[PDB]
Amino acid sequence: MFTINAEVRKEQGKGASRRLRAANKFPAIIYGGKEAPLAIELDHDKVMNMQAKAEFYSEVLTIVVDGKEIKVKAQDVQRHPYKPKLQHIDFVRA
Amino acid sequence: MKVLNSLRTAKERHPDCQIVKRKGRLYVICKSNPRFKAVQGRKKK
Amino acid sequence: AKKVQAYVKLQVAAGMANPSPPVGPALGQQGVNIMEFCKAFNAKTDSIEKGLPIPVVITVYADRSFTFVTKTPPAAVLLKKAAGIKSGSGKPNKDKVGKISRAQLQEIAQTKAADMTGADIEAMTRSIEGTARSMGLVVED
Amino acid sequence: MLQPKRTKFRKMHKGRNRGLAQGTDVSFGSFGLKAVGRGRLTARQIEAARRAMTRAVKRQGKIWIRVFPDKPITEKPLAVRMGKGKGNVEYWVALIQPGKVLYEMDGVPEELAREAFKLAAAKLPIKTTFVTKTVM
RNA sequence: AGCCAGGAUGUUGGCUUAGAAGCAGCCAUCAUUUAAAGAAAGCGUAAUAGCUCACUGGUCGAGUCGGCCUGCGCGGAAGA
Ligand SMILES: [Mg+2]
Ligand SMILES: [Mg+2]
Ligand SMILES: [Mg+2]
Repeated sequence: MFTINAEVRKEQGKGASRRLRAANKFPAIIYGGKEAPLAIELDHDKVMNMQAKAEFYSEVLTIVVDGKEIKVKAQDVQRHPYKPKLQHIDFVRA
Repeated sequence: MKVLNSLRTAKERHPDCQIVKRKGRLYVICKSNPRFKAVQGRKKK
Repeated sequence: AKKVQAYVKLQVAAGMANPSPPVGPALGQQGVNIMEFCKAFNAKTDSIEKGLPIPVVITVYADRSFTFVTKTPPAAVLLKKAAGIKSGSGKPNKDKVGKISRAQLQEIAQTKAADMTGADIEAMTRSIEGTARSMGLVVED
Repeated sequence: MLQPKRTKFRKMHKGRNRGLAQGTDVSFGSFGLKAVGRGRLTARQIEAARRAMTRAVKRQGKIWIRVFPDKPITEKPLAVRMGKGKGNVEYWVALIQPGKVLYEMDGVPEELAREAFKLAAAKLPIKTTFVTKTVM
């Protein structure tokens, strides 16, 4: 139902992540089960609004990366220390 | 009128209180109950 | 119905006629008689009972006196000598003071041939329930 | 007025106050008052602000104070040479880093907590912002 | 937004103090006629009050409201 669009990260680490967030994007991660974690990048404004409805944190969301669909549930979130912003999210494959 | 570096309050002391930017200061007008006027500033130097 | 022409309310109980300590000074002077507060006042008071306060309409174009015809007694005046106590709200809602009943006041309220709200003798009647509440009694309906 | 009941040592090196806050979510109440600046809250500041929010709600609902001033602050008075020993403890602060939840509150309408946190905010030397409980 | 309207009845509200008729303070915050109309919003007060609004009917006729991330600026700013 909630549909999130992501690209795989081509970089990693602090510099890259700080640069991602400077670009109104933000890093996230997909893990769980047999497959390997998938480092991804999400649109900040789009996901901010989604996660502002409690439904988000309990329903199965679908992330789209190269037209492939990953079914996940939100698992953890790191928020900005004092702004209405997101720094990072854990998703676990549901 | 009174001065004030803040109108948050003096703007709502009454229904006809307005807030205006005459010259380059902010005045709180209220031409019915004048005692409620204010400004934020006080001239050039 | 038309506009504003003399009309004021302020007495205490109808089994009197003009008393001094309540109002004395202030009860008529734009052609209205203090002294006259009798002939008209008891123009329908004696003919039924003395002890329900009924105030009532003035009327003065530019006259030296007034007429008015009266209407029905209040509602609050039906919670001291007919249903429960007099201390009023007493302490309106710390305890429930006293109580009324469904029977009480429905009949008495239901004799109003010139005041209330609603064509349903029940809707108007249900409204009367609210006043009894203003002074914190109990519902036994 | 808050103060440690007893401590291991009377006095404490000045130290520094870099870093981000810990304890950053509304973890007890429904709403919170959150720190945006870096700095010091005095025991009296916590109090001036605590009274106001408690005035503001007519002692309804419930209030939590998430900070505590466990840092002793000394001062040297007038007419004193430098040195000749460390000043005397005069007051207590809690060190605040951006993000510290300072006060939480619940049992009141969102509208009223904001008024109350707004009233306290006027008593503190650091910028703050209004926050809400969050699932996750 | 503006302007035309209305803003009625239990109820002159019982009652805490010397008035009280929302007319101060504490208590509650019910209820009817409806198009809506608060046992009130705050000016005012000998009691009335006689104001307006909260809320709704009309008129106009296409936008309007104020929170969020952020850029540059405004006021805050008086000395020999
Ligand atoms: Mg670096
Ligand atoms: Mg000029
Ligand atoms: Mg309009």
